[PDB]
Amino acid sequence: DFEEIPEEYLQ
Amino acid sequence: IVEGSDAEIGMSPWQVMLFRKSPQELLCGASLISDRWVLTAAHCLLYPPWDKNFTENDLLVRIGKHSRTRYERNIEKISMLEKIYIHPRYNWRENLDRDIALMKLKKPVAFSDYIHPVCLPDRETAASLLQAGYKGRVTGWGNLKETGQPSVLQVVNLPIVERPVCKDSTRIRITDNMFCAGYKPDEGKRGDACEGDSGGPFVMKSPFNNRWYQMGIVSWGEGCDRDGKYGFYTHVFRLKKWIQKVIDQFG
Amino acid sequence: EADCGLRPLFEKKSLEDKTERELLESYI
Ligand SMILES: NCc1ccc(Cl)cc1CNC(=O)[C@@H]1CCCN1C(=O)[C@@H](CC1CCCCC1)NS(=O)(=O)Cc1ccccc1
Ligand SMILES: *[C@@H]1O[C@H](CO)[C@@H](O)[C@H](O)[C@H]1NC(C)=O
Ligand code: NA
Ligand code: NA
Repeated sequence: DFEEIPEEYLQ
Repeated sequence: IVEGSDAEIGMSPWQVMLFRKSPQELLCGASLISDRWVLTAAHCLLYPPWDKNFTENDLLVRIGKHSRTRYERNIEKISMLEKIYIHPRYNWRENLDRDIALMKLKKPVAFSDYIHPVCLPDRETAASLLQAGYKGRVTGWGNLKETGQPSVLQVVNLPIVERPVCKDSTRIRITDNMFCAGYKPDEGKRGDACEGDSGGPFVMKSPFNNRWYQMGIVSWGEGCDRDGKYGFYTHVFRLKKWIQKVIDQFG
Repeated sequence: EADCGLRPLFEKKSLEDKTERELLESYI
């Protein structure tokens, strides 16, 4: 449903 | 938000989306009150009846957003949480009394055309504006109906309701730390917050200094937009001493 | 802080949004 957000914010 | 409309660009630049890291989904609304502090409802973070108890690392805040689902490249900013603070007398057991929490960001966020803090009320502005009939504005990406979801941020203006009417609309015990807002059945117009709008701001534009103040936090409602029910909002000014204590101690 | 509650795309440019007048009219 949501567009993937940049991986940097999950690291 | 039920029976609202699409926000204009930059209309609510203090709007914050609380976002779950995994699975990636909307958790709540929130508001930006400085470059380092975000205000939300306590039940957005801690609600044992629903097995909800988030920690800092579970969450992100997304600031400057308009679209609900899109990653708004070059516009939104995403921040990690340093620390969550929940009001020590938050009553999740009974009636969501003192439904308020602060989140401190790991790093300050850069202000822009789309990112800018809302004011918190002083005693005088609260006294002047928190009156039955006076309208405030609620914003969020929550559901469009009780029983679907918006493309972009929604906005609705709603009148503050007389305390006895709020009390007589519900069996829940109301407290001085809450106010209610919404149209009466006989008023024709309607609108309410809904699931997903929790923690977002109820704001008013002071006619004295032309600044926006956050008077309330989206807290609770029996359903969404039901005739004879009202939305209940955390009374920000009544809890401002706690806000200040936290910011002074951990800022 | 000092600049709180003044929107870059509205108050800072002396532009009004489409429904803020509804709020003002209720402040009697
Ligand atoms: N219900 C959407 C809503 C509507 C208006 C506003 Cl201002 C906020 C909200 C969002 N807040 C919520 O949904 C919060 C989260 C936990 C329970 N809750 C509620 O609003 C509950 C009522 C609270 C009152 C205080 C004690 C705990 C329950 N209603 S509820 O989720 O829609 C469940 C419900 C549905 C229909 C009739 C009665 C109840
Ligand atoms: C919620 O999480 C914190 C930290 O993991 C924990 O200490 C607490 O006991 C949990 N339950 C609450 C606050 O009701
Ligand atoms: Na009652
Ligand atoms: Na209603």
